[PDB]
Amino acid sequence: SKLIKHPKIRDAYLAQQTPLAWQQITGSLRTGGTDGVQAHMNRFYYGGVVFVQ
Amino acid sequence: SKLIKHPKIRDAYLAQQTPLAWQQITGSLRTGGTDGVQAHMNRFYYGGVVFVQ
Amino acid sequence: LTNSEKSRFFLADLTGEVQSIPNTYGYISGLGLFRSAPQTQTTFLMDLTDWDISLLDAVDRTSRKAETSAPERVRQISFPMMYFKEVESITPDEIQGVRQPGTANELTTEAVVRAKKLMKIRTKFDITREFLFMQALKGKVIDANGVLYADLYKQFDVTKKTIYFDLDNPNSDIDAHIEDLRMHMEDEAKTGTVINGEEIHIVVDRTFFSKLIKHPKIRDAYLAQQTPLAWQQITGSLRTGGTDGVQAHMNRFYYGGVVFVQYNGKFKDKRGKTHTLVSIDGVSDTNVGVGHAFPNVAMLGEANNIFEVAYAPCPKMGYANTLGQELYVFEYEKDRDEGIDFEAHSYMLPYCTRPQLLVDVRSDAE
Amino acid sequence: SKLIKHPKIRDAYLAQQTPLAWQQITGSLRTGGTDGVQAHMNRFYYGGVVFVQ
Amino acid sequence: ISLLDAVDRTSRKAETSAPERVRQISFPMMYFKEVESITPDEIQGVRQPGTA
Amino acid sequence: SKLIKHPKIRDAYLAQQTPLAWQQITGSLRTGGTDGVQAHMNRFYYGGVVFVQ
Amino acid sequence: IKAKTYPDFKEFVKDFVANVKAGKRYDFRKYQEAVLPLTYSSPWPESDIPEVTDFNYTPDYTVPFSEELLYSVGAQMRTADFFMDLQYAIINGKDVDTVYCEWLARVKPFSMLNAKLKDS
Repeated sequence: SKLIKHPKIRDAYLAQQTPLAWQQITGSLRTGGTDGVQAHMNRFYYGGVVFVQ
Repeated sequence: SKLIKHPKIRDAYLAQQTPLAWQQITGSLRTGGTDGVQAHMNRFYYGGVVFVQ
Repeated sequence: LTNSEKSRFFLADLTGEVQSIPNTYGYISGLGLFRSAPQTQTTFLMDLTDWDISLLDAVDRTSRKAETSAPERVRQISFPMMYFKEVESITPDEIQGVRQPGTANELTTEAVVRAKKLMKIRTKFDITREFLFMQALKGKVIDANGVLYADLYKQFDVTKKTIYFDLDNPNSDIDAHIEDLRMHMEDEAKTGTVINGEEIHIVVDRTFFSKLIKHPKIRDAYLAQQTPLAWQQITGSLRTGGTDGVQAHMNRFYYGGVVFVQYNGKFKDKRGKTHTLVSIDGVSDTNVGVGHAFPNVAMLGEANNIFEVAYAPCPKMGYANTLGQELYVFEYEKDRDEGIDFEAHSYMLPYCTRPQLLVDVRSDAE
Repeated sequence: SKLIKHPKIRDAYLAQQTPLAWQQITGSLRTGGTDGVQAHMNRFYYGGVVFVQ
Repeated sequence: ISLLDAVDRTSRKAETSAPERVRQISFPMMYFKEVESITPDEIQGVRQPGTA
Repeated sequence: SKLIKHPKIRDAYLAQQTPLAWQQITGSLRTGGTDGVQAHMNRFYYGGVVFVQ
Repeated sequence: IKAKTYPDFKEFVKDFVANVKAGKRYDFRKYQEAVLPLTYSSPWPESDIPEVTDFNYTPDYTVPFSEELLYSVGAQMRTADFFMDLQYAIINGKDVDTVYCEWLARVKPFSMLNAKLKDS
């Protein structure tokens, strides 16, 4: 939560007109299946690395 | 009414150039859905969820 | 695969062995800047000629009949070179009764000892070549023991230029510093030809690269841009390409016709002092970025390489007045069957003929 | 150098999106010309006129 | 590994290199044990939930 | 001069991604002419009309 | 500062420094996009900017560039950072004489806003 809403990433993506306009949509893009609880796990792409909740 | 004009959602949709953003910023929000009185039922997409009035 | 433990009468398990190998950097050596110039003598000479004087014709009166003239200058210089004598020997005492690491009851052999020893000698000999190439790029060829062998900005009567970027202050004009860096290498080449000035290499470290990409002007210039390059440099990896030998991809940045490349090479001497490749002598301060800029092969042409390395022979029979080689490896057997002796020689020295084209960039202000 | 970074010009060119004139902001200004010693001379386009250094 | 210092050509002097290091370690492991029992007292006269 | 520099007109034409807006804001405002002395007279497009100097 | 009470940026910043000189402080760098309208001729602010109480802002540079300039002419910085630096100049003793917004085109994340400062 503290990372996805940081001002350095937020404006960087509300300025990039690329299909990663999942800034308006959902982070639950994951291949969740933290099987057992939720179908899709939170996933954030930035700087070539991926943060998984 | 309070949700659709919230500054965060409205300014997130205004900054992106997608036909959906144009549809639910300047266009008609009626979209689809019958009511028995209304011919089209108010709808709004922000995240992975949809709001129906 | 099973051996003792803290008693000789019980058995434990030996899964295997884990090894750690020191990092080796080879970016500058792989750049191919320095071209080989094998020699047959221990020293060589050069001629330095400079007309360097055109001046403006002052007007005079037709009836007076008066006028001007112009002189000429020619000089000469010389060059010594460096020598290295890596030696090492093997004996039967390294095979008798010593078990191989990672195994239970298998004795080591002579072949593996010789192979690893020779490999260590070769890599130890290549890392010094890389260090000397970097030192020559810095403009001063200094031995790892701090012994000066070629002060190229005195042998050549020029002065090194340092460009202060001042990346801490947002009000600093990065475009002005880049333009100054580009213009100096055009106005100071004095090769008599036309200079592009934007083909230069730029090699920086962590501090300079981070402070450069952090700048508000640089970030703003790309944030409001819908080019895929802007998307990659603001959001994407920024580790585009390259290989310094330790990391799969070196990080590069584009802000026009120049490219900032972050190289972080470190070496140690016998005394344990770390010889970082991208550094400026004297300024042993953190939080200050240091970078080096130098021309590439395409700037001045291949009809004027500035960088080259001279190799000379070794003081052995049959190796007099012959072309030099990168490495001379000799093998000798001890008398009465007591082991094997090795040797490794190299008579080498890299140098740059226009050291004024080697400039430094700093993240601090003047 | 003073003309390049003037607010009336730099801001207008930064706001000007998809013009192929990102070169004047991000790219090199050495876009043509040559004196005796320099391969490409600085030049800038604004207001229908060209400023050459 | 270490860098090489330059040496005089006609003195014939040189630098050797030093040898490697070998060590050893060990590892213990955990043990997990769980027990269970079944008694007729859990079956006699007990209604299966969801049925009458 | 007063018309082309009005905050309404300039702010409206700045938030545009059309070639016309790019020409009017950062470009030659001298399309069309021969006023006798001028090779190209000033003209400005705002609505369905044009203003010629 | 209630939403859309000033019809343009020129009259918005004339009262923004008035409140700051009066002891009121603002900080909206985390929700900047939700309070800044688009185009400087739009009513300001887009949404009401709340007063902060914990205003502690120590910049990493000299906020007063010269004795009569907040930034060097042509310096680009985050729009929210402009207001934090403008407040810093007023706190330290510099009075605002004019805010440069006449020919600017962008208001959101990065803008070339500058101010002329004065003594006392």
